[PDB]
Amino acid sequence: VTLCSPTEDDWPGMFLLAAASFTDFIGPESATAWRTLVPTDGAVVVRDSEVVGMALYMDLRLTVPGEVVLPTAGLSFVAVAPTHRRRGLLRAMCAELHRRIADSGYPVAALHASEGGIYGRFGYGPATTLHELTVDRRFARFHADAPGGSVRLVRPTEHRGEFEAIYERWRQQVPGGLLRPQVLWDELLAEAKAAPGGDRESFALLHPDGYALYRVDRTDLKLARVSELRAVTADAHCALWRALIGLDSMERISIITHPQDPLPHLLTDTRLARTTWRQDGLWLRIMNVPAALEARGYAHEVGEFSTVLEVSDGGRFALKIGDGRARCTPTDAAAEIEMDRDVLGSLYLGAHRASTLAAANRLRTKDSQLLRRLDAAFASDVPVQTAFEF
Amino acid sequence: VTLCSPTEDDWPGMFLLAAASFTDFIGPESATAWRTLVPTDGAVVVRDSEVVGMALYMDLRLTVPGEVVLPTAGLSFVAVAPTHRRRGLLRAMCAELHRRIADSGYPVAALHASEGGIYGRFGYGPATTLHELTVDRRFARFHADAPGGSVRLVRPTEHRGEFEAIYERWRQQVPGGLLRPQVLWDELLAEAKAAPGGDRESFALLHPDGYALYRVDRTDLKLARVSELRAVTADAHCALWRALIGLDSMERISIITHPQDPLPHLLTDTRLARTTWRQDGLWLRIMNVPAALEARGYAHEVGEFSTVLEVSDGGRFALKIGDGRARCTPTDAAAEIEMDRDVLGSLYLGAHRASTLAAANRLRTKDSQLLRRLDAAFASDVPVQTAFEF
Amino acid sequence: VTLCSPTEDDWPGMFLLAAASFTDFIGPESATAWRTLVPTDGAVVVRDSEVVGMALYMDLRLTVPGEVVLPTAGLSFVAVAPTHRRRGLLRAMCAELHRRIADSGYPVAALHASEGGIYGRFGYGPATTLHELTVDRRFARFHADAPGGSVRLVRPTEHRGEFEAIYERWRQQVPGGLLRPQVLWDELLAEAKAAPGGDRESFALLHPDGYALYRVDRTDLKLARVSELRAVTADAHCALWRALIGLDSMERISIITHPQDPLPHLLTDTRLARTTWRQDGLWLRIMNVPAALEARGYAHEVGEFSTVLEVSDGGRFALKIGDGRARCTPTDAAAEIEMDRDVLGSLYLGAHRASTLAAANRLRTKDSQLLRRLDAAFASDVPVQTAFEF
Amino acid sequence: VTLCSPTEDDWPGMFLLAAASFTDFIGPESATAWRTLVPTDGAVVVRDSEVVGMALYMDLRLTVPGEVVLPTAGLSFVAVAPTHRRRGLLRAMCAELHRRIADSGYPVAALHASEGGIYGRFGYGPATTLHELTVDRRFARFHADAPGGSVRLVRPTEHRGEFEAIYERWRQQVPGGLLRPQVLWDELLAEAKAAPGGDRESFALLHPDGYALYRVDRTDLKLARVSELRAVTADAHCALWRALIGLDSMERISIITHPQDPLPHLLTDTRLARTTWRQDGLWLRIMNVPAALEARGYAHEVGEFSTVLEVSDGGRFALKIGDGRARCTPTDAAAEIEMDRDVLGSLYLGAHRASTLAAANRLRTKDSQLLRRLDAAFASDVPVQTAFEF
Ligand SMILES: CCN(CC)CCC[C@@H](C)Nc1ccnc2cc(Cl)ccc12
Ligand SMILES: CCN(CC)CCC[C@@H](C)Nc1ccnc2cc(Cl)ccc12
Ligand SMILES: CCN(CC)CCC[C@@H](C)Nc1ccnc2cc(Cl)ccc12
Ligand SMILES: CCN(CC)CCC[C@@H](C)Nc1ccnc2cc(Cl)ccc12
Repeated sequence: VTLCSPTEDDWPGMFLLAAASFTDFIGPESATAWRTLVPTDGAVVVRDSEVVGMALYMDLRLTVPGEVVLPTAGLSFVAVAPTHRRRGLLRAMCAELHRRIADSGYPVAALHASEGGIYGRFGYGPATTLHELTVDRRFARFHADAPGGSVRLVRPTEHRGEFEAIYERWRQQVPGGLLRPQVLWDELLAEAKAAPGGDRESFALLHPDGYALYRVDRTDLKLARVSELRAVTADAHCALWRALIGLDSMERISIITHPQDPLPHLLTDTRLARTTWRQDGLWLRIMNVPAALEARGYAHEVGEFSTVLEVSDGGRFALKIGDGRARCTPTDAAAEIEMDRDVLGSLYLGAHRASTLAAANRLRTKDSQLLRRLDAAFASDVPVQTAFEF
Repeated sequence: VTLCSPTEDDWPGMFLLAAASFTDFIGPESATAWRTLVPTDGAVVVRDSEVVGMALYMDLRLTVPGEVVLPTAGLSFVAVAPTHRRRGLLRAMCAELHRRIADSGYPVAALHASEGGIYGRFGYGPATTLHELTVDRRFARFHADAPGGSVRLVRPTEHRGEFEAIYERWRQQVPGGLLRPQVLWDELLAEAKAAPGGDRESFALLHPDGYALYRVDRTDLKLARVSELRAVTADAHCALWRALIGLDSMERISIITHPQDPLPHLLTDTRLARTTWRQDGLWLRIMNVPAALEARGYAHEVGEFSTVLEVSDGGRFALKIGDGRARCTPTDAAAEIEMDRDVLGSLYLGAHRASTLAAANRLRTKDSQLLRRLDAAFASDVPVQTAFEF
Repeated sequence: VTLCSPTEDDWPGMFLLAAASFTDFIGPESATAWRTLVPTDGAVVVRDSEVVGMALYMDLRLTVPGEVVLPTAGLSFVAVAPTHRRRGLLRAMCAELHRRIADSGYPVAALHASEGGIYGRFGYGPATTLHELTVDRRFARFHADAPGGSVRLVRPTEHRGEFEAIYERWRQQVPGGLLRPQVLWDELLAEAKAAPGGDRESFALLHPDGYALYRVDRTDLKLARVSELRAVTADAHCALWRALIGLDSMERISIITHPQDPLPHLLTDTRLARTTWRQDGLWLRIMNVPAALEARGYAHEVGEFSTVLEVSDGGRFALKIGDGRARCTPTDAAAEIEMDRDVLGSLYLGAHRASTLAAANRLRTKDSQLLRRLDAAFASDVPVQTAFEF
Repeated sequence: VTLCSPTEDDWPGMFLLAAASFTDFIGPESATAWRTLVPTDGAVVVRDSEVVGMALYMDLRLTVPGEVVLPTAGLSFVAVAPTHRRRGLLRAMCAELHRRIADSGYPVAALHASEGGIYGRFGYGPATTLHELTVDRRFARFHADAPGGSVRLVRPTEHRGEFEAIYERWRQQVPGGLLRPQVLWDELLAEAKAAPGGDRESFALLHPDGYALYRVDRTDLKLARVSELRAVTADAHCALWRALIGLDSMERISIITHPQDPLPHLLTDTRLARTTWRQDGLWLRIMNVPAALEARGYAHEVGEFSTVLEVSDGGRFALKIGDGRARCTPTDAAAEIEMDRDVLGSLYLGAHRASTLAAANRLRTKDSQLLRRLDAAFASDVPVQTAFEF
């Protein structure tokens, strides 16, 4: 049992483990676009001879509060063979990639978790919240205050340029935003066409400042699933939902969105936009505590304050926050706040309140005023959204 | 079609309309406890002769941010006969009760809505959020950080005094908290016993600083439903959930809680606490804008600011917020913020952000800095919860 | 945390823990009949003051192969409070009752398990198999060979004497048979009547040599559930099933029976008797290995053989089996067969083959001929059935 | 309406009737491999001109107790047109094939039945039992006694040689085992690949002494279906199940196995391996009573005995069984045992006990000692399994 960077000769064994581990994984052609994002030395394999474990990271760009874009190591393609469970393979692979990621100078790593109980112990905290809304569009009426009482129905492949430009504006202005490389647009637009005994055709609704990609469900022919709605203005968001609610042959429109989606408030009956599912989205491991805390912007409303933050096995820092900026310097002064690394990841994009984590003892301080100040400072003006799964 | 305060001779016709309108309504004995809370002139009936419409309010005490307790008119028992729809009965009954409530000096009215599209147009905004969590307790393990790694299993009727004292502490410290009168404790403890072909027996878990009332579901014998968990400390909340997760004969524990319930963070897998349902809880109509805005406490973190707020048909006010206090005085100066009355009710307990309502055009300003300041100021340190339905 | 025999003052706390632990437990009146079977010193309670754990045994008579009746300690009413999990309460209660049971001279203990993963580690093996058959009686035709091509439809309470006499003959001739005391007949016949919003009335089919007790399902009005069919002859079994298949208003007849129920072979289509559920029934802990192995009869077909059997922490014995009898004497000679105590319980009534347990390594020998001889000898001529849950 | 051996010109009409009769039947390419197993004169067709009935047999090799391999006529492709029901076509086709099978010298015929009420009257008895186990693998823990606390994840098409060799060892040592010809391995490995809008890819787990072929369900993405597990040793069976329980992305693993599968005993909770389905597997018609009874081996444990067996319209025989061998000679001496031919088929591989068939009057004797001796003698040391459907 050795742990190495894979050679081109390892990739067939990796694709077998992938096919057997990931139901969404069609075959090698799938991985081609994503592999362009994996740097030299971005991958590890465990050999027993055959591949019994693998893991890699991709080079991503993640938007954080203050419209700051961080280089981000996106962990993916993580699998242990069913023959080799409880042998410490995941721990050994995560330790090696984290060493490489930290040495390469990434301030943060990120992943999407297949289960919620695995990645906490390696320092990852859930940092965005997926919120599925299902609208019974047969009853949906727009409120007198709703704007637009400008959208075209189009084939996605015919308007690639406009989708790319709208998404680029959205990903730079929204925390959780990720740069989407041309190879991932190629993939996305390939999935837009109908598959024999698979998905139905995707259509687009296109506004100058937003787009919605949607397709009728395979089996439930009265359900339209919105795969992605990117709106740069409130006017575009409202205009796009007026068009979706105009899908008169549908009973129901579902979307995976974020907890602060204003959709319900656009309707005379807010209860029509039902939360049908909630789950952790992006997970974040802070690799360098001071680089990460200094990089993000903070709420201007909270006045200047100083404290001492200890991350369990991640350092102790003098943290001063004022005028929307943090300074985070080494100290041996007594800790006023303590938390595990994963908790910091959960606070970092504003998706979870320090007060909530404190009430579960995840965050530890003896100062309730300091807790209120942390809550306010780490809050994000622009609500955190989830870009695309990787 | 006349609209009057009911005489004792009207109540049999009101109980018939009630039985036909409310599936939860067993008979006159139900209403007895609640009727002790209805003041003289708290009720209206429409006669065609028989009762075709009714509505009333109860005298309540509602906790708002800053631990301030407001006298509150609780609208309830609202029904129009199925013979008399689209005759303006609800509008006429709500106009009359609102006149009486305002003249009596109540700063706020509140209700629980049977549908989400009715009460907005009469000035009520959804002000609390019901959040059902279902835990698959067979997988639930507590996180190493969770406290208490002190609770007794008891019969509710044998510990009335301790439940009453715990709830009284909780309702004074939590926004959304409602005073519970002795007659409603009588009702609650009567519903605790098993019913022939109805609910199963309720049990209690009792801690010095919290209690949980729960009962196995009628038909799903592997589901325990927590009807009410009131915890005054984080230690009590955690200790009570350790005991609920100890119900080894159950697969699932469900509770109707609030969006900031720390339960998920107590577990090694946060995904185990699944959101299975979300809905508006308490609705709030601000009756007197200046009395209500001056009564509640505000976030100390936001520095002093002044603006001019117009409520559509509710006045225009110079609003100055600093040191956690508001002053709200008449002005004819130009409005910087405009919103309908219902929107103010939705902001008032901190359950909805001004920014979210602004993005749906419900709240209207041309100043993004003022929006951030309103969001921060109206936010509640202690998360808003829902007391009990009325 | 003390462990004691309960006084009459402990029983209210035991009934609270019972109500909270067992959904089938109506109240103290339930336990009255069963409590007549609990000997002095048959019960233990753990006090923290309130009852946080309890367990007891009843005096039973269990039929084993060879029509031999053993005094049997029936463990029941076992519960640990949800407040007191992972404190070793079950282990401490089982250790104390086992000490008392062994000292009192019981050769075997027995229980029905609420979960399949608990009792193995205390030496209990599953010893009978519950097998639910559902017949689509609309297609059921009897085979030309089936007997009876003599039964009365009766009210159970009017023929108590005849049911008692038939059951007494059946329980003495069938391994798994249990003596049913008059107080359990009182209970059974009380459950025969309809309950408001509960079970429907039970009817009986009565033959001189068998009876079937059945009732239409609460909600599925086309399903008849046979709660108990006791047939002393093949003619009675066939005659009773002809009558059940005559329930022309039903679609389906279900029964919880044993794997060798001949019902399917009575039909022209054996597939009509569908196995819809299977589960462990009675569990058996052999308390005294030599007393138990010498008491039961063995297959006459297998010729005399001798071996040395070791039970893990239960002794090593020279075991000689011939002419349907075993002699089982102390030895320090080398073990030819080894197994944990629970495995012996699983073999004891003939429900599980030594060969099957050997293939999972539960039973360990290096002699395949000895395995075939054990399989044959422990096999039961009369198939093992399950009497009634306790 | 004539009954003939088909010419090559009949096969298009046979493929039409096949397509209309068998949902599993894709087209002529399906039948190609199976047709290599049909001897000259192995097929009959009824013509009205078009094909309204067909039936054929394949040359098979079936393993019976004692590791004896019998030439076996496998009936298959049996269909009557929906236009021609109740015209005696099936009876006429079965009479003709049985004449040919008996004259060709086959001692037994076998089939898989589409319904359970058809083939009894033509002398076929159900001889193996299909037993579906579904494991909730999220709770599955191996017992301390389980072996292996050696398997590779592989693509089936890349290890054909090893699967062929393992299966050949398994089919010779297991009653119910069938020789699998190269053309059926070609078919099997063709079905291993994914189909557009059909089955997902199959994977293999490969041990030196066993293999498991499995694939994720089409629609239930948390269910893995084991299509075939062939283990020549207990160590291989346990090692393969450790790997299947390592499919961490699955909730449930299902397999169609046999009633004596030791899997449940490998787990700390035997109840986790739930029986979700049971059905007759292989059916057997004894064509030559003396050839069949003399060919199979018998239990060595039962001492020498002699009896006289009558098969209804199948002869009367002096049957002497001792030292694991039978001698079966013509007699006119009085019958001590009588049964229809189908009953003998059901006894022949040890899947059904003589005592069980006797209790339904299918087997008739006045000697209970003779019944015990038949039960013991016909029992199979190695439990009967089902090879592959034909
Ligand atoms: C956990 C399930 N998986 C892994 C295949 C899908 C995750 C989401 C999708 C868009 N990501 C992917 C889909 C397909 N191939 C890929 C190859 C690499 Cl290297 C990385 C990510 C990939
Ligand atoms: C909309 C459905 N309803 C009205 C009966 C139940 C609402 C919640 C319950 C606890 N409230 C009530 C239940 C029963 N009776 C009552 C009598 C009056 Cl005056 C007021 C409230 C009541
Ligand atoms: C595990 C679920 N339980 C325990 C109450 C029911 C088991 C089957 C039933 C017939 N047994 C019982 C039912 C009711 N009360 C009883 C009191 C005693 Cl001491 C013992 C057994 C009892
Ligand atoms: C009753 C349903 N059927 C008959 C097609 C499928 C039975 C099982 C499968 C593996 N057997 C078969 C599948 C496909 N074609 C075949 C052609 C012949 Cl001659 C015999 C058997 C065949």
